[PDB]
Amino acid sequence: SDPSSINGGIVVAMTGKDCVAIACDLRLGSQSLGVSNKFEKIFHYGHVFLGITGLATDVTTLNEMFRYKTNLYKLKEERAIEPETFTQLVSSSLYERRFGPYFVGPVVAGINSKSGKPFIAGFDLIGCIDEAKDFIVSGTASDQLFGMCESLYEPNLEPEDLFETISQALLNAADRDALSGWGAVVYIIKKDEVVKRYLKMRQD
Amino acid sequence: QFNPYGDNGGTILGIAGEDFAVLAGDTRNITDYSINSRYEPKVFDCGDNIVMSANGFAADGDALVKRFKNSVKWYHFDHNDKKLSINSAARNIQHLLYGKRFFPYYVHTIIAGLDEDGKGAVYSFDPVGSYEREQCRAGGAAASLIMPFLDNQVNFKNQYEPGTNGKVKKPLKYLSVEEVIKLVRDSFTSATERHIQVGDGLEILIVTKDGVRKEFYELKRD
Amino acid sequence: TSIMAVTFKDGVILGADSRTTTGAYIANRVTDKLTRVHDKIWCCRSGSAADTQAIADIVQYHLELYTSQYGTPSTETAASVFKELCYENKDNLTAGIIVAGYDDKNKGEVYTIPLGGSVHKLPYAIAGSGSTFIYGYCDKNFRENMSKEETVDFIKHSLSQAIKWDGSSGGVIRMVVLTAAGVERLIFYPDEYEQL
Amino acid sequence: TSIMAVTFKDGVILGADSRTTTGAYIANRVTDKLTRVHDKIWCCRSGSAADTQAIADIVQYHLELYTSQYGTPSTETAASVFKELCYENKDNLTAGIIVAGYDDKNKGEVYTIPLGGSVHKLPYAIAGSGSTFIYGYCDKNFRENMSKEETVDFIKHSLSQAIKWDGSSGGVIRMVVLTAAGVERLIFYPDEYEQL
Amino acid sequence: TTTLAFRFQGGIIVAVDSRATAGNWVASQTVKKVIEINPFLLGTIAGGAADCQFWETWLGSQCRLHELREKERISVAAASKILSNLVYQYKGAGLSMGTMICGYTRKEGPTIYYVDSDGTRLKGDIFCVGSGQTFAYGVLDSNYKWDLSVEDALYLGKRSILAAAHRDAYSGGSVNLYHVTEDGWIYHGNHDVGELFWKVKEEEGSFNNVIG
Amino acid sequence: MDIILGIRVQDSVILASSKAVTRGISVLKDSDDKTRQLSPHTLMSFAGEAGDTVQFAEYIQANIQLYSIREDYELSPQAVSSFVRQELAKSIRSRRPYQVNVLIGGYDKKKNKPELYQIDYLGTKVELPYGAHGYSGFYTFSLLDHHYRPDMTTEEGLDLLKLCVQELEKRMPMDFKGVIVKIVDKDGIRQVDDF
Amino acid sequence: MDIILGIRVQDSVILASSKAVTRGISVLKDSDDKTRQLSPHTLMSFAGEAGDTVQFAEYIQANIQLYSIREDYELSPQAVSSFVRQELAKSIRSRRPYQVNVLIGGYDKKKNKPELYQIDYLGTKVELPYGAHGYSGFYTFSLLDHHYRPDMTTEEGLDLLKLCVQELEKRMPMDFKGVIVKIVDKDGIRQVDDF
Amino acid sequence: MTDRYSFSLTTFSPSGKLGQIDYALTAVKQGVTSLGIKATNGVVIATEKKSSSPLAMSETLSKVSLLTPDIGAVYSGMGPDYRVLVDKSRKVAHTSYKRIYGEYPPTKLLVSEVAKIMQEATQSG
Amino acid sequence: TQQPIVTGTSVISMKYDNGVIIAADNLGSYGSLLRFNGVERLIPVGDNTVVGISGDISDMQHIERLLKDLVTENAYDNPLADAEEALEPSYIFEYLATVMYQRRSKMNPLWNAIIVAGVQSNGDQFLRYVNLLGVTYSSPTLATGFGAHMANPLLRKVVDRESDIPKTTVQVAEEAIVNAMRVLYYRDARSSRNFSLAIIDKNTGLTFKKNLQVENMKWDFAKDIKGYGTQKI
Amino acid sequence: TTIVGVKFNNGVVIAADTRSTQGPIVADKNCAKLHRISPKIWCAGAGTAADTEAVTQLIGSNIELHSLYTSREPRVVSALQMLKQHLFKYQGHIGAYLIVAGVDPTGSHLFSIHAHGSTDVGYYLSLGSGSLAAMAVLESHWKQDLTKEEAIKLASDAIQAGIWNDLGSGSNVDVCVMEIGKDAEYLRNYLTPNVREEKQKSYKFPRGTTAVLKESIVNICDIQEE
Ligand SMILES: [Mg+2]
Ligand SMILES: [Mg+2]
Ligand SMILES: [Mg+2]
Ligand SMILES: [Mg+2]
Ligand SMILES: [Mg+2]
Repeated sequence: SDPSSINGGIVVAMTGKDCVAIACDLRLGSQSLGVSNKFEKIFHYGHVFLGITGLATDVTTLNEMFRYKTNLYKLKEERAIEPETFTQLVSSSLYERRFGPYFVGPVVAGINSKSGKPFIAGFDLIGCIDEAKDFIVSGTASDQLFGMCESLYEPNLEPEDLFETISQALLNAADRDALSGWGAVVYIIKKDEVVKRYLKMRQD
Repeated sequence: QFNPYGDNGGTILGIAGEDFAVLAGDTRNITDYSINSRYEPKVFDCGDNIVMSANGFAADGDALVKRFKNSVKWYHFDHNDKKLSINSAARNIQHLLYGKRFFPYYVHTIIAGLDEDGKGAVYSFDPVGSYEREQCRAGGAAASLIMPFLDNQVNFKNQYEPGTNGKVKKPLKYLSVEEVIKLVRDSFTSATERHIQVGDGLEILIVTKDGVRKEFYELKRD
Repeated sequence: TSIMAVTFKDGVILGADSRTTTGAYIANRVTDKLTRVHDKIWCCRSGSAADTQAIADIVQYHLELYTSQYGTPSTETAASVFKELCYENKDNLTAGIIVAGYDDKNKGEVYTIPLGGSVHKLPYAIAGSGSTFIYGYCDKNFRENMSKEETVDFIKHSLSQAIKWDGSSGGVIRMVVLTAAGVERLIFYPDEYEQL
Repeated sequence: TSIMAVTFKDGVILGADSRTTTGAYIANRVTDKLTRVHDKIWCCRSGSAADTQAIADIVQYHLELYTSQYGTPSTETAASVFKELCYENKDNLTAGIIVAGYDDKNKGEVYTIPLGGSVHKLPYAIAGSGSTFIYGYCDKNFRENMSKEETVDFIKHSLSQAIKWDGSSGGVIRMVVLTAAGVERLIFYPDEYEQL
Repeated sequence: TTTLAFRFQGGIIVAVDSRATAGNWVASQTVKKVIEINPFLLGTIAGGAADCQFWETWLGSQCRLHELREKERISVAAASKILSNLVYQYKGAGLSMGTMICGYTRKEGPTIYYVDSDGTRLKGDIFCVGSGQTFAYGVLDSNYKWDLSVEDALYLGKRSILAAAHRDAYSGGSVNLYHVTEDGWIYHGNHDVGELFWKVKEEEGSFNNVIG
Repeated sequence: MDIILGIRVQDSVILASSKAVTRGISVLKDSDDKTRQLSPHTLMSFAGEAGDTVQFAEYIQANIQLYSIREDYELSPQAVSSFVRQELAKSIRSRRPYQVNVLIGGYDKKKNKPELYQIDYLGTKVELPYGAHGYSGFYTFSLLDHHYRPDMTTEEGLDLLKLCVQELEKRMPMDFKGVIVKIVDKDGIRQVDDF
Repeated sequence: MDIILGIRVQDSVILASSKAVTRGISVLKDSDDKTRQLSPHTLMSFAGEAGDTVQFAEYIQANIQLYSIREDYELSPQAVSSFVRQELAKSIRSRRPYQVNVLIGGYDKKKNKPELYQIDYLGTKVELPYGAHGYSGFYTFSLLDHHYRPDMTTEEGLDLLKLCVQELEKRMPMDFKGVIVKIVDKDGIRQVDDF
Repeated sequence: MTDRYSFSLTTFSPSGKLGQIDYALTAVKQGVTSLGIKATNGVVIATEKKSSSPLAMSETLSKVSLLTPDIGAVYSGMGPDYRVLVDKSRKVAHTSYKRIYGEYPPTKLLVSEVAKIMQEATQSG
Repeated sequence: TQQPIVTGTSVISMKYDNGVIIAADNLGSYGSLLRFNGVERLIPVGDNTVVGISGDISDMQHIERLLKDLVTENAYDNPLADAEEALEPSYIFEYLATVMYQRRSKMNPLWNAIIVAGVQSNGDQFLRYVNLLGVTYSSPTLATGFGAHMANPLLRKVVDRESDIPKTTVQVAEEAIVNAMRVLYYRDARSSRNFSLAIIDKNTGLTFKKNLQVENMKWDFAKDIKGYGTQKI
Repeated sequence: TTIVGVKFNNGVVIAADTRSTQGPIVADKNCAKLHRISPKIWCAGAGTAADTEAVTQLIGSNIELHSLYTSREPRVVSALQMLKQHLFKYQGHIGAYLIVAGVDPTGSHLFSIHAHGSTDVGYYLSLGSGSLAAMAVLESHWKQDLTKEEAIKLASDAIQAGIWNDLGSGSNVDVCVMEIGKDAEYLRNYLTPNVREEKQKSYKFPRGTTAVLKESIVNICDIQEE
């Protein structure tokens, strides 16, 4: 019934020292029924990364929409979009459906190519921006993620330390949520290299 | 229409050690967006080296604790001052809760103490009396924020030993009372930051063979 | 319905209109809402006619049995019996009763008992659907220790206005005077009070 | 809310309380419910604050554009514009407006526009939740061709009672006097009117 | 929840998952869904946890009073009917129960009674109850034979819970196994689904869709 | 309609769809083919609300056939599945949404690979080795999880499909009157007339 | 439960009752006997709400067996059917009514006649040559109206019953997993193990 | 009424010239001189304030206009056409950019939008 | 189950160094109608306890009679009824709290919020709350209804925790209470200017103040406020 | 949320807390609730967070265009009128509750706006879930002819009452001061009375704790030359 908890799944994003990290589970379901263990929720447009939780049809639709919009942006601007600018674009796009919204919980993550500043942001379904320094959480285990992130997180973590923190935050949150799990992916993002790691977790 | 139930907020946490047990709970009491009291004790010493808390609707919580304390008193009268073991107390509480199966005590009950072999024990109850011995159990408003953290830091879930890469789990080493209290305090500090109904103060009751000891700690009052 | 009771120097006077409606139809245009529970203890009835009649009849029974054993009851005692019935059966009653009586010791007394079943001793009381429109008038014009003629004019003018604005109220203005002298009934017709 | 407008010898006076509530919370205790749509045409607002402000603003626009083309509008014309908005949009409005104005030809005039969108020209008008409690008082005490001082006392005493009984009404009693002499604002505080 | 029980040559296998949920929130991964009524009788837990715990514990008290009075082991039929008659009195009140009463006696042999809070009482050879029942039934139906060994039967019950634990979101945590013989039930341990899944995947070659 | 299954094997895609059509009290037909050929190497089965199912399927068929003529070229199964998803995603926020779930089985002639796509009425697309809609998966997925291998032959896939249908026929309360099975491979689409 | 049929022929009564027991989503059993022997020459089949059906049937069985012992005498089918009707008529105005429909097939040893009684949960009794409960009659009565004769043999009655079951298996959406057939005659009650 | 001119008023002549554009450029040629110079750390734009009358307050007539906080414009030709273009240029910087990206457009893209408006007046009906 | 008819609004209270203060206005509202202006909602029990009651007035009068009856009953066969075995605030509260919870458990509540303020035998301050649900709690400051939202914030600025109680004098505490009553008069639409205030001190005993009024009110600034935005005149 | 506005001698000040919540969960512990409509016209928002942000950006955008068109500095009455007519049109479905304050050539101004389109004038105002706690403080300490320093003290104290006593409000106090003939000064995190205490333990994991299945480099760069 509730569109934001039909398909399930989670996204979390964290800032570190000269780096950001964004991670998601791989589950797609029809309520109790597990349907897919390969449904990735993190996409990227150039060097800007976007995680999207919520109703899966809207996750897919919005990914296609922001690919559409960032491609035209690049052709006209003659440069790739930045995380700060993209965040405003995500907000504008969600609010234009104010009285018929996409049932999603987007999460922007990336490093500004000019300033080198790590950036993360979150949104509600309607476009309200949450620009936190520390971390952003989203999905059916957001409470669990808030609890994990609040205790595990400390500022200025190195990329390889940040990986462990966000991975453990995601994994243990997903294990306390029926509609999340079935595999996980973690992106470690630096100014000019990105490493993607698939995590091993319980498959129930 | 008259609604006989209410939500008084609050969060409680029971952890069973090797030869000890702790039952912690915040001292804040609320309705809706208002604070009733910054210090309203929620975890109680019920005698016979048993500690108890009934979190949720405070009136039902107080009623249940009162009735259980009364049950301990009458257990002594009827059975020659015999000590009520934690397992016997747990079964007794099931019958108190299930007695109101069709008009439940709207609470999540946790008791803590020592079993008959001297080992740490925590029992967890649902509103209608289903129960189970558990090693670790958070209850109430911020339970969803605390339990995943405890799975990770107490039971070492999803943690493996470096070098092996997912082949060898981190060994389940025993935690001391000082180590548990750190995890309790950090759990409530984190819960206070991210949950509006949690704050003001943290009161911990520690149960050992020597008796029941109390510890109080300040929490953020916003 | 428009009802009131007013204490004055010589005792107390109860006043009421005579309209009873079923929706917009006037079922009875000459209703007597001033009813006797004891010789010099009367009441004004508002709300459910079935409920207030049933209550009044029970009170009259109680005060009759009281008198047989313990002699004449106080106005306070009568109000207490009304309250006990209205309060304990509040879920199944729609009754708004004003109790008025005359002792020689206490003189004129007025008690009002609204829907809840609470009791309020007052110098004067107003109640019924039409009372809303005369709270301002009654508060400005009431004085303590008025004469009989002044109190009759006060009640007449008050209920006249209540009747004028409240469609649920109307007909004749009935009054009952309670003093040491005895019990006097009064009636005032439309042609008299409308021109005031 | 308690609002009223009263015609008298020299013109017309608008009166109002200053309480605005959201449930039982007083959101604004110093509200100005006497609002200007033209130099000597004002109105008293009751009902939805959003609706009555939106209406008043539109009327002020209409009368401003009217004046630019056809000169000063009549009080009747202003009431008509209010009516047209309230009647045509009755399904989406909760507005009870009293329109009051002063011409030299017509002198003081008062029009009331209740929920339905109907128009009623009266010597005086009362409206708002608190008006119920002073229908009796106002009807008994109003006279035509009163002086300025008498009319101010009449409005002050009336709204004093309305405030006393209506929890939705309160604060200060604001008044606006409309005569040939000009526009005069008056204010009366709790310590003044409560002791009346 | 996923619970099953089936009759075979060597008696009865009982297998259950361990997950408890309140909505999407996983309240527990270490819940006991087999009630040890007495040393000879077992009962499964599905629907209302308190209702099953309370009344099957109560059933054990009634079974004890029976064999004290009658100086004889209560039959699985009689035990199951005490429970079904009780819940039938409460019909309409809102009890939630779906259980298998399992036992092995001389006169009956290995017997399983499905008991319901609607008052239903069914004798049968194979039963699955819970939100993941359909998944467990598939593995059971395709692999079940009467002439299964105690070793293979235990594995079949374990593998069937695993099938449900994987697909059903409200099932998982761990698998509890029991083997019911005429001389009493025998516990066959707690098996974490996380560890069991990878073990079964590798050794059996199943779950090729999942990356390991 | 009720049950529609799909399984992608080594070199083909197999779609099984029930034959029953029930209008409340009575079974009006027991030989209904719940599928449409979108292109020579792409087949779409469907299940959902009455009327909507066939109306949608034929609308998609017409559009893919139109594309085939215009470009003189067959769209890849991935391209067709994306087009179908968008129509359903467009549909869900309409005045009256299409209540239709589909499986798209196709053989990509460019990549020489079979492909199975599962799309529900909301526009939820997933590429799978085997799939189902409605309650069908609840009975069959445990068997498919166990026996399935990506290097299965067409004959082995049919045997595993028979086991799934047998489990459905045993444990489902509804009589779906058996299934029509169709195979999609490099040579095109053909029907298994005996099943 | 779902389908229960009855047919009174020349010298016996035949009751056919479905074997399926469904719990919403799954068919938990496919061999359920929806009948109880009330006395040596009286059989009662039943269908309705879960729990109530068996509770009622066994309660009736116990009462008739009690009467048999007390009087050392078997009640006539008419007497049993009247007793059953009264219990259901008493039940319908209770706090929680028995939701049970029954067929009572019996052989009267005094009159040497077979008798079939149809009683619904309201206490609506009717003596019939053939009967059914729920939707079963909608499919079968047209066949029974056509073929039935009061002088039919037991073998002919079974053939007509097979035709009724075949029509049910064709046009009913629900899979009732076949029927258990029992014959009630002068010699008592016996089950037709192959059907 | 209705705008019944739904056809182009600018069209290709046999020689391939777009007459109205050429004539518009001729009007620009008659206009007062304005210029622009780009430096390494800035840009300057300038023009003469040709006062139509000494009684007129030339301060009120602004030939140089702010479009965004970081973009400015100056013109040569018909002043009224410039004034409306500035109004459209200011609005389009918000509607087609700032309200989407939360930041002001870069010079080249705002120029592109202004150019689009001028192109449309060269082809529209 | 019922609905409240004639109602009383906020009751406010706080602890100070030697005792407790409690206050409540004298209004009995009938919905939006300010019906009864002479209702006493502070009811003293003995010389050491004051029970402040808000909510349904008919239920208040019932509770008032229970307490009056409690004093009578305590005096029966009790030579120390005016000494060692006199009624304590803690006894009076626990009795009411039992009744409130029993009544809510029978789905027929006394529709009230009650604050029991008093001083115990040993000089300890007693201040505890109970309501129609039987919910109980204690705090240095306690308030019902609107008081909870507006009075508590102001009273908590004086006594923010337990350690502030010995530092707070009766003059400071009374000043804070009187100011809170003014604030509630400004902002609660179901309040009156007239109120009662009770002080229970361990030295000077019970001081009951009737017919108090809200004074020193700020209204003058209202004259300058005109229109709702653009209006100047 | 707790937001307040306070008039003083030569201007107006607004303040707000910094807690944004998702039901009982705190989403952002340092949210910025003070929004800019124009350089010297600021406002604080409560209710639906997206609506308050969106409606102030829209009106702020139209105010800027209007300012350029008229060659005049924007007025608060213009922002007020444009906000209320917009909110009224949407009949409360845009859940924006605003306190608008600012200075302009006419003088210093303070208004409140409700979601249905009604507006109010005042010397002191408060909005949000902690408005009752804040208004209690304002009603206790406000006076006529406040100085700049007194108004900042009063405003921040009113926010604190909300922070401590209202569960929907918390963390820090933001302030913005708008004085006549001066630049408006935005004081982000004016007060910080809710810093988290140091934790009892560090939860930094040993490297290699997490089990990994696959690794790969993601190609964020464009298609390359040669
Ligand atoms: Mg699972
Ligand atoms: Mg707070
Ligand atoms: Mg009645
Ligand atoms: Mg009349
Ligand atoms: Mg029994």
